[PDB]
Amino acid sequence: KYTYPATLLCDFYKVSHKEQYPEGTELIYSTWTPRTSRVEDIDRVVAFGFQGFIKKYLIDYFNENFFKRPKQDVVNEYKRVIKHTLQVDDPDASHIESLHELGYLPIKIKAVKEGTFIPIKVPMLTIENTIPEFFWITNYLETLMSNEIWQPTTSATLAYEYRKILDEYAMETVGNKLAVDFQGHDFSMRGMSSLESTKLSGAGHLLSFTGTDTIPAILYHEEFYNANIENELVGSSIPATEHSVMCANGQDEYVVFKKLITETYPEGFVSIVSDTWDFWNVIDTVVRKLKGDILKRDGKVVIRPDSGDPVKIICGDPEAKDELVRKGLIEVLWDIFGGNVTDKGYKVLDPHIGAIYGDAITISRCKEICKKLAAKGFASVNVVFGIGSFTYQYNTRDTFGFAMKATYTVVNGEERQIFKNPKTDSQKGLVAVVNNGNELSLVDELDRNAYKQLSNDDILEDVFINGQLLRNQTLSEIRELLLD
Amino acid sequence: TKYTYPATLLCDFYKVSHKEQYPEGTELIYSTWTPRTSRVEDIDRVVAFGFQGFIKKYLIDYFNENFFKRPKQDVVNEYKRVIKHTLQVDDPDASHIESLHELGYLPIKIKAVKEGTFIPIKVPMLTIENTIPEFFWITNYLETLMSNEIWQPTTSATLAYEYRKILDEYAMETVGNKLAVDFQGHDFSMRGMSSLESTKLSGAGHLLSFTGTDTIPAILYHEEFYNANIENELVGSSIPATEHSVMCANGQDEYVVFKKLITETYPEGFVSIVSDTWDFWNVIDTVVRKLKGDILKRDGKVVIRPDSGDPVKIICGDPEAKDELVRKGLIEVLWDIFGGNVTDKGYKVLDPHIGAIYGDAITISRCKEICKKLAAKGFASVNVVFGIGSFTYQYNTRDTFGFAMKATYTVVNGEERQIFKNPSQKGLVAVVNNGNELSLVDELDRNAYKQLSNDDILEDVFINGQLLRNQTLSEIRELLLD
Ligand SMILES: NC(=O)c1cccnc1
Ligand SMILES: NC(=O)c1cccnc1
Repeated sequence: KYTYPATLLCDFYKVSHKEQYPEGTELIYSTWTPRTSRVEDIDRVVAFGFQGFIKKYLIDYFNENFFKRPKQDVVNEYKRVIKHTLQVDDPDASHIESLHELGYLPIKIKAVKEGTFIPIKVPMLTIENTIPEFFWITNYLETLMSNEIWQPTTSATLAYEYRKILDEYAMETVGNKLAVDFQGHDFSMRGMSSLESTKLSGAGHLLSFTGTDTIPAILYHEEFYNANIENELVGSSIPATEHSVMCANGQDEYVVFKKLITETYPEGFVSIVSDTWDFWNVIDTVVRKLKGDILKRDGKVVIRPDSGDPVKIICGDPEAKDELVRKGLIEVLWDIFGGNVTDKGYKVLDPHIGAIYGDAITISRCKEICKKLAAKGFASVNVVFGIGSFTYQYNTRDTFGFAMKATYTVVNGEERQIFKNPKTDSQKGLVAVVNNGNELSLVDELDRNAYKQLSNDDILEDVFINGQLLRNQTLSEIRELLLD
Repeated sequence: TKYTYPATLLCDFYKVSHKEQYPEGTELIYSTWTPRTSRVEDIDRVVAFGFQGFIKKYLIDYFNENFFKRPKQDVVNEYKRVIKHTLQVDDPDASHIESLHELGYLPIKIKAVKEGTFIPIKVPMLTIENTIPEFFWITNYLETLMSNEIWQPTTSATLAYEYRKILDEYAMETVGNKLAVDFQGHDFSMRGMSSLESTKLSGAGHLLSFTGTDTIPAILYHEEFYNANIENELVGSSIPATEHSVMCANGQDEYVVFKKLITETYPEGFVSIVSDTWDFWNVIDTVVRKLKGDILKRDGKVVIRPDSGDPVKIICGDPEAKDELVRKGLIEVLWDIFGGNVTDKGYKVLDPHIGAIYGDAITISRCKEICKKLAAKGFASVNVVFGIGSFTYQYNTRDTFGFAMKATYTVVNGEERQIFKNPSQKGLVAVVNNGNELSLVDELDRNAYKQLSNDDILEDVFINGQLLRNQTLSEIRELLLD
């Protein structure tokens, strides 16, 4: 098998930095901070992902690929890469040798509880070396950790933006939040940039919702967050057709739909994409004609449109003159099947029929759909939203301004602050995050004495020290912390 | 733990339900991978890259190690557990998983253009189908993961090439050769990639066009899947470089810090020093200027790395500034101190003992603008190395080049049929050399397709567990640039 050395998962210049530090550098202490927000109406992030990164890479990857292997092997892989990529005849690997001899990562990582709302410009995590000789290790890990933990948090925040909307309109139209868990459904896996990013993003999505088509995300929560699908609802989905299946089955859409709902899935949920040729014809002449069969099933038939303006398809096009197009999918389905009326006067479809829209959904479009459904007396729970790769893939580390910055060093016993301040266009010292009334706040410019003085109010907790994981959060606990 | 993600569950959930929804007697499903549109200006072709890595890693390595070599009962149970407790089925059917395991290999056929080829928008570049009728369902099942894994390596490879394109033309125009270009596009993006795997795929795409990179895992990726060997070829290269935290740790007497770095820590070779920790222009005026003799005595090159301000103005100058150094820009000021040479085209190139690199807020547009404005001042484009970061490589979707996996062809009870929605590609597809361009041919039945096979530039890459094409990084670089 091909091994990527655990000592070279970084930018190239991280390798060179060790010899550049001042003589007698004994400690380097770095923080992980979302420094700004580039999503409207989002001023906090949902901290998530540190545990998965620590378990997969700092514990498992370093043990299996570095510490349990012979010293000569890891030394040689490192030296080979350095020699042939940095043009060094005899690279120094004595620090690698010494780390391997130590047998564990002399590292202290602290972090806020995953599931916590962290304000912009407030640090969520810190890392430091626990043995002076390995000061260089802190800087070394900055790249990989950044590379790994901005995506799960980012997705976690974006998903929550949906949940917050879906909760509120639910409370506004129904009076309870029972349907919201399934109202946000992850459709994004094919549009994520890699399977690993698929796992991290979908795992973020699953903090707020249980509906997903991203199987590896459910299994990710099993792998790193102590979930078990046999004992708790981690994630769930329903049988659903796709355009190629509908096309293969042919244009006698009544026969195809009837076979799908009475023979292939006579009970339970089933989602049928209905726009392969003529969506409104399927609604008018197929779904209507199958009304008795749909009502006779012990389950739900979910109608899935996949083209047009999602807002206008779901809520209606006011300027369209065909009655079905002007009414919209939800109103036409109510006209066919009816349903129930909430205590606040909003219509909920008969539970034998339902709708889902999983193309071109955005946070703004989700809010608009809920608002326009309420404007005509339909409850928000009548639509399931399919959230795609536009939400979960199309971000950067800068979408929430994440950066890992060294804020504190100890050099020959002297405590020192680190910060840049370019004239061509910040955190200092040890940091702490304290609960001040309603919100969390950053305290910086702290020496070791002042940092210890504040230890009882700091909400960052010991997560990983010298190879030992000290905090092991479950998915249920994180969901509890997020949604109370 | 040794947690195993089942090889049969790397997909969208509804892929699992599609098998029973196909018509009776479905014997073949055939799908294509096409970039349908371009959302990047001046780009109407993509660099085909990624298929070999996905095929080796997942279709060969992953499936053999985690599915075919394991006990049949174990894979069956791992499938049933997930389906039962996530699709709320009491007794899931796994007889097809059992049949696949008994078969012992993936009964699929994948064709793809050679990696490194330029594929125009709306031209397919990969197809997949099943080779045994019973396993018609395999094609559809594999669509998610394949799409998950191959849009990013191509996108990066395409975006990287755009930089190369600009850097090539300007080199040809201001130097007369492209020798310096390989190191002019330098990948800085790893910390901003969404995952280590995405880091690897994107950096490999970048390394198709450039040799300069700070993303070590990308170099090693080309070793793992594209037969590269850093002992015998230059896959990726980088140089010693400082960062802001180290500059702060060394203190504000930047004369002594720089002197130590360039005469003691790295007395020879390349060394990149980021110089804007407190005052970039002061560093240029009083540190680099005072160190000119020391810099010129080195058998090597000191590279100056600014990291803040308008990149175009820092590198090429700010015409409206009153300070002479700010007005001139870094390249001209360095020229004033160190001098240099004139190329065959009449453009100035810095003395090889000094250099410049800029790796913050670089875009394709800014790289072109920097080259253009440097040329307008008489300075060759090779005076600047461009650090390309995550804004280029990460801030994309599969929709940036409109990638889609579309079933286009099926065989049901021996009847050939075309698959397409009209709420497009129909039938079997081929890509042929049509004068000077590549053209899509579709609406082909099997007979016409076989007739055209010798002209199709799509080639057999994977069949029934057999790797049929094994391209090297050097071959792909040769196809792309030559
Ligand atoms: N289940 C679905 O309808 C689905 C899933 C993923 C992507 N698109 C649609
Ligand atoms: N070598 C560098 O200066 C560098 C690399 C990656 C990211 N940022 C800076």
